[PDB]
Amino acid sequence: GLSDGEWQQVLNVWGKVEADIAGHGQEVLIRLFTGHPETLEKFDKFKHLKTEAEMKASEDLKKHGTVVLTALGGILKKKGHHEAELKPLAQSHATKHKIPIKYLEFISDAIIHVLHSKHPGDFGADAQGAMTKALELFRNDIAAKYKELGFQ
Ligand SMILES: O=N[O-]
Ligand SMILES: O=N[O-]
Repeated sequence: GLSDGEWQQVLNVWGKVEADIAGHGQEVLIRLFTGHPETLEKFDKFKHLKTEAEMKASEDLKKHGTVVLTALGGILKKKGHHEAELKPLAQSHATKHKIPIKYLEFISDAIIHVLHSKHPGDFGADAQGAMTKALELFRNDIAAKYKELGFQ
């Protein structure tokens, strides 16, 4: 688990994200897709985006970033008590979207990069550690559901 002080750091920086969830969402997915191009292949609706300029010009990419981070926000605010969210999210990501755990790691790393890039004053090393733990917790619980399913 995280401590109370770690949860508070996580949700304090998350409050900054919420000022422009859509801009954050866009930068997170651009960082993901450019850093790890295999991840883009999982999204039929984004495979036509070749260049970073195309990704940045895509309103649908921006929309999807908003949807992803808003879902992630909901999870974070449960402070680990996220069984109701995490069961169906694991089931869709394992079964419908065929998303390896490693890609969850990649997007967590993209989030940490973007939050550090935009909020260094609320995202010093300790707060970065706490966000990395919160994202590790969610990934770790999703992994158990992947294992249950035999994916793969
Ligand atoms: O669409 N999940 O990023
Ligand atoms: O990031 N506020 O310095």
